[PDB]
Amino acid sequence: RPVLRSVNSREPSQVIFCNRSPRVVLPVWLNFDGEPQPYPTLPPGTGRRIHSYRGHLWLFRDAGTHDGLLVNQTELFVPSLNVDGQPIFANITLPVYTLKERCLQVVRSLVKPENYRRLDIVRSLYEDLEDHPNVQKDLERLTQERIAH
Amino acid sequence: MYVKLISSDGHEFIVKREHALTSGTIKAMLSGPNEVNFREIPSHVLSKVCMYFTYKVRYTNSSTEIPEFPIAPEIALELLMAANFLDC
Amino acid sequence: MDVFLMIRRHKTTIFTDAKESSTVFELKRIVEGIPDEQRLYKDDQLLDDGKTLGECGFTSQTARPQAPATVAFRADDTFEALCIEPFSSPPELPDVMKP
Repeated sequence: RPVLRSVNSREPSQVIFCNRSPRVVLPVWLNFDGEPQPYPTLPPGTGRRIHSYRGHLWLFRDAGTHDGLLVNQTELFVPSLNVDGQPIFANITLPVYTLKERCLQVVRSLVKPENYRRLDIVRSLYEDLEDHPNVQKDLERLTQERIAH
Repeated sequence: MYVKLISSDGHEFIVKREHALTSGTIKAMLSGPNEVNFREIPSHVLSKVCMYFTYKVRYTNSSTEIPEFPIAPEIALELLMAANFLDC
Repeated sequence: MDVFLMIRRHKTTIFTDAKESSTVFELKRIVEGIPDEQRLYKDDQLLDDGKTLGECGFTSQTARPQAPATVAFRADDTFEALCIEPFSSPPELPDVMKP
């Protein structure tokens, strides 16, 4: 009943996820309730043909930081049907982040959770750090994204 | 058209204006209907910030694979400080 | 396709780009916008004019934008030595930020 769920299309759609990003990629699938689900991770560079369904809803994150990744130059992925039996192609890449979270990501990995507070930084930054990107959030951000459009 | 973004120690980075427009700060410093000096941003921090520009112009709206941004763990606490201020 | 460049002289660094097939005399007009008094150098090697970027050893593989490759003023009559002032050094990395 939210406006980002997989349609119960009951139609097969053989789909290829290959990760062209340095990250370990986590396929996330928004089901029939719109609740994201974790699938087996893709090592960087490689990819697999998957049995998905027409009009299912896939998005992709770095399995580590949960950083937002792109797919076919977009946040979300929905296939359609395989024309003449040929398969759909999901090209998972890095987005041009802002140098802000780009750097956030780095500080975030090198510094353990508790000791963000030791870093010699201005005060708004401990919150910039402490709010590491989230999928449940990036679902709410996007629903009103498309509700405005 | 070009700008001259100078650092604290006195490094003068002449970059493309549209590249500089990537900053939200530097967009509201050139907005009056050139040069900008930064007093608390070093050179080793600003050259790397002029890099996000050449690369943000290059790779935003690109259908290819898009390369990772390189951050040496040492310039890592000073670019976050630069960027949070820069707004890019 | 093309290279990515940092053209350095003293405390001047210029963020530009040029095609790998295009020459040096072209890059010396590009600088004549920011010729008779101008010498470019790969590291310590004086580049000559009728040579291209690929001929001077800037593959677009060694001149990516997120780390561009680095490319002398003739005052009066003679040239200066190629002078480039390095950037400052960051503080040593904090006690917890280290492994």
